Amino acid sequence: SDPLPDNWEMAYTEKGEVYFIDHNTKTTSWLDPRLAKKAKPPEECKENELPYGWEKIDDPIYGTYYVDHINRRTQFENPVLEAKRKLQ
Amino acid sequence: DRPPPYVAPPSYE
Repeated sequence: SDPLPDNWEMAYTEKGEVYFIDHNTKTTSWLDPRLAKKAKPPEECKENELPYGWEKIDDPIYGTYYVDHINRRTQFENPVLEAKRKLQ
Repeated sequence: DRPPPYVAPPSYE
């Protein structure tokens, strides 16, 4: 399974970072559409697991935070821990 | 206070 979906391309930033180009909707995304996984409510994930689309970033200057590439959000709290906390 | 903002990929060309 190498090919991208029809009417997609992939390209690279000057920093060598891959991203994906969707000509169907005239948008770009960091997410590889070939790698999409089933959505899961955050509270239903295991302790050391993140839902699909999330990335943990450890910034030397700004510390740890979480990035949601589906909704394009960033937050300090681990989203799985947050969901469990608010529902607990 | 907030974390670094979302950094988007290059815009669609």
